Amino acid sequence: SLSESLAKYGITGATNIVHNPSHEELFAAETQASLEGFEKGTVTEMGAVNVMTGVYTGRSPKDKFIVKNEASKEIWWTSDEFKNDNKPVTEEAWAQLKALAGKELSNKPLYVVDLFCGANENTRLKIRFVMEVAWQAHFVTNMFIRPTEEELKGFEPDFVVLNASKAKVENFKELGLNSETAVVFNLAEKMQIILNTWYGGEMKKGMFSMMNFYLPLQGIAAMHCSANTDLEGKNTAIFFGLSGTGKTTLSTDPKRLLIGDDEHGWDDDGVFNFEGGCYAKVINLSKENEPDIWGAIKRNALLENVTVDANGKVDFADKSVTENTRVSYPIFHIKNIVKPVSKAPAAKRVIFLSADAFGVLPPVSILSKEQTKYYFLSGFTAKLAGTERGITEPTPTFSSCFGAAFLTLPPTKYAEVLVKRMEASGAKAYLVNTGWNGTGKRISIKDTRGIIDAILDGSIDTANTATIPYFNFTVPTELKGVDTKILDPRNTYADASEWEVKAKDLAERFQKNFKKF
Ligand SMILES: Nc1ncnc2c1ncn2[C@@H]1O[C@H](COP(=O)(O)OP(=O)(O)OP(=O)(O)O)[C@@H](O)[C@H]1O
Ligand SMILES: [Mg+2]
Ligand SMILES: [Mn+2]
Repeated sequence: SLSESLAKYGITGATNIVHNPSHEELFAAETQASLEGFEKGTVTEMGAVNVMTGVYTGRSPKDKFIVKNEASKEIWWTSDEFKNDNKPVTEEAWAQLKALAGKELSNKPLYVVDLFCGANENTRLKIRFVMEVAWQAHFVTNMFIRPTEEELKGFEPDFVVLNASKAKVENFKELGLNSETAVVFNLAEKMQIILNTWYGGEMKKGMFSMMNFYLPLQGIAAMHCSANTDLEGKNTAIFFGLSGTGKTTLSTDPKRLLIGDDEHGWDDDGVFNFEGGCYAKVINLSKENEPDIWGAIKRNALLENVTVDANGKVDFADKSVTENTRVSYPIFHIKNIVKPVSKAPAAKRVIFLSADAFGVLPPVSILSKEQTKYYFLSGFTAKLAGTERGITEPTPTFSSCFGAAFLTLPPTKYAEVLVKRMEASGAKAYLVNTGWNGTGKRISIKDTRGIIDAILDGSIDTANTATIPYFNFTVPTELKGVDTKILDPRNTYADASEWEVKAKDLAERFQKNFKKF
């Protein structure tokens, strides 16, 4: 049965098959002393197992490709006019890549995990993961929605994901690839192959990209955002933001119930999470500053690339190798969460998080209808903390919809459905700088949380306002529980002219960039 299914994926001769392993079975497997290299798992003092993934400490967008065929006719392909990560490959290259992954996973012990991507049955995807490494199976078990034993019976996948990280593409040049690493998608065969990259995120972001294709085509918005509700479970709020800009951090609120922190859909019913866990950043983590994440880090959680010594002591501050240290864990490792299903009513507040490394954007701007669409499409922010391989220092960028690297349809399609939903729920939008200002340092988290509070409780709705030049941003002149001085981007500069010259330049950059739409 299962072996016959694997055969169709090109995998044969399996010596043992573990189907949806439990957490305890995963722990024992991960802690076996004979595990070599990137497969080795170390038990930390936190009680959770930690693994290292070498140089693959972030996504590999340059190695992401989509097979060009009838099934991917609607893919938002890359072009000189509008460059993106959707690079095309041929069926001929695919057969060879697939065969490569198949051979790698053949004749050996394998893990097969059947999961759900999407909290709603009417739009979810059934994913079957196949891998030879125990912690990899643990990673998907934490990040995806876990089906009951009944639902596993007769489980028929909609998408197959073959993780063949141990294999590499040496002849990538002749196959039209970019390097020995490869993350390819075939919508005809509905399969994802992972070759030569051990980064955990490749296992969740691939299907996220697929959900970003099917959902919008059904009028359902697919969003790179975190989302929570009040303690009553109403007044849903969503936080859009590029990798490492604040979604997880700011959605973490004691006065809120967490829906999800990274991937969400917005249908007729409301906002729902695609995942069953959180893949949080842990750099500089401390029990005092991040109680929840810290408490979530225990057995069954999986630390990734954190510094651990002999005694199993962890140094969450070491970023020498990477500042994109992570940890995945079932969402139920967090106390304040929406249940029994990660879904809630339509959002009332939509927040666009932007890490402006230019120090031009004010801490918070109250956006108009036109501005809401405009800044959502522009997605101005910055690639940071090694979320993508190669990016070390803050790099200004225009990532459409604050998640361009995961967009499989034109950004306008995402904006279209988002506005549609916002209009129906009467949601208001805001642009929040989680980046830098005149001080050359990032805006204080204390003030940012204070701004988030004013947005969620309506305080900002009646706050005194002023207009910021060039962008014509409407900003509050003051807010309770917020440092007044920072509200105006100009106040942290010795000479206002410094900000002006930068604001003027940034403004036209927007103008030129928006032309590609
Ligand atoms: N004002 C601020 N607001 C939010 N985060 C801030 C701020 N200043 C600094 N930070 C830091 O920026 C980082 C944001 O990380 P977070 O995990 O929230 O990113 P994310 O949007 O969830 O990324 P991903 O989608 O990659 O998971 C944290 O390390 C946080 O401490
Ligand atoms: Mg996050
Ligand atoms: Mn993300």
